Amino acid sequence: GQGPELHLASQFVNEACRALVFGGCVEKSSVSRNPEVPFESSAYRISASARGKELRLILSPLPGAQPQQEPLALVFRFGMSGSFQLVPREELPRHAHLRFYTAPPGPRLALCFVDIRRFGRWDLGGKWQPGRGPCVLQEYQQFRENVLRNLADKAFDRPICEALLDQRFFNGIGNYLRAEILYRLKIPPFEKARSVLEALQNPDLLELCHSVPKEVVQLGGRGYGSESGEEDFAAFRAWLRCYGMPGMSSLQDRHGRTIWFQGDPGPLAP
DNA sequence: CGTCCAGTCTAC
DNA sequence: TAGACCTGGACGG
Repeated sequence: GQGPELHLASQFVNEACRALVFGGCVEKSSVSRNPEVPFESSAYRISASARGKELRLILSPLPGAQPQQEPLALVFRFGMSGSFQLVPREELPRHAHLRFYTAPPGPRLALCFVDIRRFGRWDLGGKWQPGRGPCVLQEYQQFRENVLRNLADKAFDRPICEALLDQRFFNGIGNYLRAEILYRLKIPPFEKARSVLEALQNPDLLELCHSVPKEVVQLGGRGYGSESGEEDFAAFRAWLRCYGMPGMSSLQDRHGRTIWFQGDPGPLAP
């Protein structure tokens, strides 16, 4: 997922787990190359926050829970197919690679990190990935300053469409978001990044890096809504103006990722 | 049946 | 910088 999907996933965990109590161990699928979670508690709560393309889970034992255990933080990157689902304990979806089990009483649920392609990762510790820039959703002012104070960086030599995927500067921006952002300002995707960013040192490119992904969050859904997978999927596809849309052009960037756009490809075009 | 298509991470 | 990492759906023969 991108920033909006990670943010909605964090809201799903907080909303869905608000009145739940978990017990026992954290179970990893045997095929996951991610680390075992050394955590056991008779009674713990799960909460979440998102920063860009990362999600932090906090496992917080209730007072008197046994065995003795301090809160534990886990940080997730979702890759191409990461998600969280709350399911019945004996109806685990395929590719549920990490599970947290509700304690009794009541219906036995499992909170699952589900990842079909297994591009997703998690680490022990609550640390955000070093070198990842500030969250375009939740840390806009820090994000904007971090870009404008580092335009000398060789990252800004590249086409703007490629610079927008660089997570040191645009933490949370992925492939659909770069197409939607550039389309709203009609900025050619193969314009030089430094030229577009020097020009802004009237909502501009850095502001849309915040307000555009925020619209996706405000839509809700993306697999985390009150509405079915069909209704959430229709609402998202109705919101897209550029990415995959008929009448739009598409090219491969230098890493073979497809950029969608209208009109002028821009000067650094392959 | 087959090919193509949908974000990091690492070896050159 | 190219290839690796992986599964499932759309689609073509």
